Amino acid sequence: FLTAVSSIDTFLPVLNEAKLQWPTSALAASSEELLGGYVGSQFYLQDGKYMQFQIAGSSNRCELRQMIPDGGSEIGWAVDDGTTHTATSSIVVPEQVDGVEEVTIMQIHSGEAPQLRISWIRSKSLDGVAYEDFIMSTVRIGTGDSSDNFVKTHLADRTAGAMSFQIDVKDSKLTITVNGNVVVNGQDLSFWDGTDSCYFKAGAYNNNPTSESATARIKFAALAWVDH
Repeated sequence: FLTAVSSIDTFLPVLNEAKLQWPTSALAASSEELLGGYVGSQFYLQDGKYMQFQIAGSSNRCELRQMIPDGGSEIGWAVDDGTTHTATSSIVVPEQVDGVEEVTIMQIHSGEAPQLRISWIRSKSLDGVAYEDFIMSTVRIGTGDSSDNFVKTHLADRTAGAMSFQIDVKDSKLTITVNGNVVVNGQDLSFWDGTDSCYFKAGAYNNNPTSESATARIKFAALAWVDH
């Protein structure tokens, strides 16, 4: 059978601080439900150790959304609140099925927009360099959809093995570390000063697939939100 992620202890700390959105942002299961054995094809314990997310369809998701711990409501923090907000993970990104083109695996999001997406991307050119099968950051420095609103960075090429991530926000600046290596340091987030509705997300958010049936699949070996 499909084993529930909460059947082992590894992910209980983060499940106590998250709700699960699936298959859209409007349909969710509570932290209490996650700790209480929530399971399905979209979210189950794979290989006895991975919190595996699976989703098909354009702009569908299976994604954890940060919550106040111990049954609390939605969290909202600010990039300039003085606190350090940190999300860490260890992720196995398997080879993706044909038709899956981009999968957002971690975010900083607010009430109205994504400050940061970390995504696996099948193919994209950045600053006149074509990359394939890679991990990218997209940071919003504005609210519009023209390219000047974003800073996009090649972080790493996808590996067969687990890849660690750390996202740190402090004093309106962002640092991203991948496999222990800094890949973005001190990126400005001050456009978002005063936005007090920010929160972390992680899982699988399927962006711009070429087939509605192709299932994105992301395996988390570890995930944590922490505050300092």
